[PDB]
Amino acid sequence: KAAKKMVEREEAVVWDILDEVIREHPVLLNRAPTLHRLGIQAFEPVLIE
Amino acid sequence: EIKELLKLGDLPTSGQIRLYDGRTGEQFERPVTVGYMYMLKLNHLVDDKM
Amino acid sequence: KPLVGTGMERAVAVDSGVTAVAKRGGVVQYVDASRIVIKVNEDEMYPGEAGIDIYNLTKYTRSNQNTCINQMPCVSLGEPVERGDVLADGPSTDLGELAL
Amino acid sequence: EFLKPRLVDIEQVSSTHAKVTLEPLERGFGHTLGNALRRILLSSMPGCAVTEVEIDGVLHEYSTKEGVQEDILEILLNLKGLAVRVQGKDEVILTLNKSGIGPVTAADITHDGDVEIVKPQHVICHLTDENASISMRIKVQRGRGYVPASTRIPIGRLLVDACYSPVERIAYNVEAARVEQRTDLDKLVIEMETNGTIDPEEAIRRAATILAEQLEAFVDLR
Amino acid sequence: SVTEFLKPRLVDIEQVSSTHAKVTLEPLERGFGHTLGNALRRILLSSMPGCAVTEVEIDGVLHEYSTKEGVQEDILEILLNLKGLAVRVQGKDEVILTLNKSGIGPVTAADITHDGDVEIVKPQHVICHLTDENASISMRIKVQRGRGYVPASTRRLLVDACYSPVERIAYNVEAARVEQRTDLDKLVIEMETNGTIDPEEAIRRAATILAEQLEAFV
Amino acid sequence: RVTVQDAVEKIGNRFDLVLVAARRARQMQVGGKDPLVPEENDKTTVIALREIEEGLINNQILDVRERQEQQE
Amino acid sequence: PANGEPIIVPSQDVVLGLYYMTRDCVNAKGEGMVLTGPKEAERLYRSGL
Repeated sequence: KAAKKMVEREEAVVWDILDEVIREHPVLLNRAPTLHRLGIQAFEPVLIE
Repeated sequence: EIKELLKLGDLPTSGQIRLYDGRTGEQFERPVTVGYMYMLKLNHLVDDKM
Repeated sequence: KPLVGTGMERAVAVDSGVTAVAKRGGVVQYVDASRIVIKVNEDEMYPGEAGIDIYNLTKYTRSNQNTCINQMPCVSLGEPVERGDVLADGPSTDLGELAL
Repeated sequence: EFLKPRLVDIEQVSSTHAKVTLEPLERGFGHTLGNALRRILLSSMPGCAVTEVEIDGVLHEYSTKEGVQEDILEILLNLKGLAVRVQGKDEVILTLNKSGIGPVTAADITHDGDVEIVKPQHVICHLTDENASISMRIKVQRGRGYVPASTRIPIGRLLVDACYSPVERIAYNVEAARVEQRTDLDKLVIEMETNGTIDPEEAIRRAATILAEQLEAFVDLR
Repeated sequence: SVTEFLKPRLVDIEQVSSTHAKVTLEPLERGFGHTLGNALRRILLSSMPGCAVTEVEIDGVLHEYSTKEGVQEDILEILLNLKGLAVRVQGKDEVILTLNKSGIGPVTAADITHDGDVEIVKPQHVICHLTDENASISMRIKVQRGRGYVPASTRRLLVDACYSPVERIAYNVEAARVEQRTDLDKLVIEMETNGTIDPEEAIRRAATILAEQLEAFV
Repeated sequence: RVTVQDAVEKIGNRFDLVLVAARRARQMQVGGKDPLVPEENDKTTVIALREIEEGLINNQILDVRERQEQQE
Repeated sequence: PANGEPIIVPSQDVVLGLYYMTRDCVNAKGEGMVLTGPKEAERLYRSGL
């Protein structure tokens, strides 16, 4: 719950933890009409406003 | 008639004016087209979707 | 006021009903964001039941897609107005022209 | 061996916008300094703009005070358009009060010494009744760039978008100078549009200072 | 908070063996990256004091389109090779050297006359090739101090003087973050010299030039 | 790591690569068996893939290590 | 997976930029000279000379 209140407060510490977890941790970017196997591709996230 | 209206103004007849890049600060070759287009906002806001 | 229009802006703005089009020509006695008061010409007004005209402009209220629908006065205080003319510019309108 | 440009001339062609001349410059330096100064000026300058308007007879920023012809949000936008100057304070609270039919502009605003208004004729709202008074307290503070309302976040204290910028249109041109026993001398003419809150000489001085401080790390590179 | 600007300090200098530098600066305020990169690039390209090859003349040739026996390259090719030649010269504005030699094999920059004050930064560099027993190469080269690039038409054979020491300079701007700071630009100066002066002294020289150009303001 | 094609060059199957990488990463993540190669503030996945690239990991070293662990 | 054609084929804006970058005109600034390498070609173009 302390971490919950931390993330809700948007404490600056949380962003560093986010950069740690996102460091190299692919995520799948998929479109709506998934026709061929390329319709889902992994990507390294890069946090952006 | 569009060229005539431009002629009444002080703007190039062709409608193309040279533009200078914001970052480098030097000219763009091949003058580009700039005018006033009427643009809407459509009811698909990102924060409604995200 | 879209620069490149097709001259149909008048009809859509006036007939869409958003703009509080006048009903009897007159002079804008009292103007305000809330209401507009019109002194109808004596010739244009009936002999009996003389009275004057009042429009209560609709303020910020929910539109059916949650967008804002509102009106603003577009006539200065103490000015003539022609019968059947725009007085308040509905949303996406100005001077009785469709400006989306 | 290069000779630096001096602030040879300042030509106040108009109350709001002016032209400054920089001379002498060598080949290439013209567009260089022109682009640098343009970017610095448009980007980061000191400015004074309204930040918090409070109206007494108002509960929220979407109502309509009786007697004023325009909606309250339009009043907020007009105030955002107001231009003001201060010298010795990072913030100030002005006061406006007016009743009776007629336009109400920035002229009737309280005129505290350090507080200076550059465009008195600029309209703020209109009043449509003999007895209908608008009374507002305007908190104006310094700043830089752009700071929207929702970011930096009483019930009556309305918030408006910050517009800390004294320059709206900057242009430059490099052209030939006099003979001066040496050709290829470039004079840089910078035409600057300013609402009237910053002196062009001060603006160029501050821009040069900012660029120098940014470069000072480059000179002191590790 | 009217003038407090985030003074950056370089986060890294990825330097390669001799003359390739990748200098990284951050954080820079919104947009300052582009202006700084542009100013540094323009200063390093256009206006930079230096000394290079101005003109060359050959004893046995009086035309650009000709050749000498025993040289498998062409006088245009030796001109091109001399263009890339790099030299450092003292405050003396000009000096004339020569390639007077009679031998078999490549003509290296080490073979050029030492000629006291002048200094060759790439002796291993090869100017031309000689193979015949009696083929002797003799020419007069003039090196002069200048502060830019002078093509041939702007003006014995002519040599366009690449006075400036930067060969390739490119910069990039990428978003950088500092806690909740919205979007702060990070500058990457990827730059290359000719070896006469190391990258960092060149960057410092350009910065000093621009600062002195700004000293007149404050 | 831009891509893992070199790991496939080392282990052409392209599938046992995933299994061995996951086994090594799971063993070194929960506890014990510290990575044998320097890290770059990366997660166990990346370092396991790098170790597979370096060649010290294969389909036999994990088995022999398990056998020696079993023997003790 | 459908065929051996690359799928990362540059699409519309990259291609126009590249094509405009490599297209000969009869004459322009710098026409008819000799360059020691690509580096000074970049130096010449970006300098505007």
